Amino acid sequence: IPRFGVKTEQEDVLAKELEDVNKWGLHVFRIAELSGNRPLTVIMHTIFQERDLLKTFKIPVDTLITYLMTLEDHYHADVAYHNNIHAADVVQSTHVLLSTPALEAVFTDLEILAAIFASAIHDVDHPGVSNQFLINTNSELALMYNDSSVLENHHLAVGFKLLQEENCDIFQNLTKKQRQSLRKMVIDIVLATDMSKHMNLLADLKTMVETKKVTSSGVLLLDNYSDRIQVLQNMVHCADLSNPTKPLQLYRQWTDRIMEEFFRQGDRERERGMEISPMCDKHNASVEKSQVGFIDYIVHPLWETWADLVHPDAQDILDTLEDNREWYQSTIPQ
Ligand SMILES: COc1ccc(C2(c3ccc(OC)cc3)c3cc(O)ccc3-c3ccc(C=O)c(C#Cc4ccc(O)cc4)c32)cc1
Ligand SMILES: [Mg+2]
Ligand SMILES: [Zn+2]
Repeated sequence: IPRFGVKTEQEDVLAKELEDVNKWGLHVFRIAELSGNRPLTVIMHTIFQERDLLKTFKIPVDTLITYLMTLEDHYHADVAYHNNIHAADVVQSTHVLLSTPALEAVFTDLEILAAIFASAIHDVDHPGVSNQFLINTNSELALMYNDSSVLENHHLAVGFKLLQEENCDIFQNLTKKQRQSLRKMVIDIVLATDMSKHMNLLADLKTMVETKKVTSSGVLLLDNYSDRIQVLQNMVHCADLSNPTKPLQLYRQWTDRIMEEFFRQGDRERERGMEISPMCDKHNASVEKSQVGFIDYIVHPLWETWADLVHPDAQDILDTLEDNREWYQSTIPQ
């Protein structure tokens, strides 16, 4: 892209938008257009520089870029929601959640690295259909993974596998112990993004909130791996379920996209003679009521608990969610 050092018309604008990377409600769709459909690459790269991770872990810049481009390529450009823009968004959302005052200096550089990396790979090579669809159609993926966290195991396998491609091992200068530790954390995190685990994960988070302990500066105290990994699992899970907490213009576009992917699964189901899964029937749809339902029973309970953990750091995020819930409610057709 560059031309004799000084920046292009677009590059300048992209660079301007990337100044918002520490903010909730980054214009992630603008960044995707401006970057030539490379939101994951430029946002990861920007975040790594901001956190000084290339120096801390001796990551060569060219290896980082080469890996990010290869990883981004393996998200499907023809899947409406579970694509590279989603991955970029979850990465950036996790990045902001990591900077919350209630967790200052709680996580090591390595844990910070695991959470961002996990976020980047968390839906890679998603085919645009659910675990239950993959199980019900007796797919190769479901067969490989024995019906258990089918997609999530696959996102991990592809994520780690791509590190072994030419000039792609972004972790080449980590010690053996660091590589082990990072690999384990990443697996624990991504496996917890499986939506069938939400209830168990939320219930454990609640327990932690009720028995919450903080240090002599309001900062959250975490004694052991169990508690540390649990917070990172919920953090990334929250980032994954962050669309309803973003400014409405971002939220609506996320909803438009997920409904398209869902409807596309339902058509495929209908062509095979199967029952149409919840949310996937374009002839029996209720988009607004469904978003209200998803917020009340799933997203709000999660983010409310997260907000308690980090109180009051996440109040604005919770207020936007509530406002967006009010708005969708108000639209429900009579
Ligand atoms: C095609 O695959 C799908 C589609 C939808 C869902 C749902 C859902 C409900 C609860 C969940 O637990 C936290 C997760 C998903 C679901 C199940 C159900 O029995 C009734 C309503 C909804 C419902 C309503 C709105 C929504 C979203 O607005 C969802 C969902 C979802 C979803 C799935 C995967 C992702 O990576 C991100 C988001 C779901 C699940 C799988
Ligand atoms: Mg997923
Ligand atoms: Zn996701």
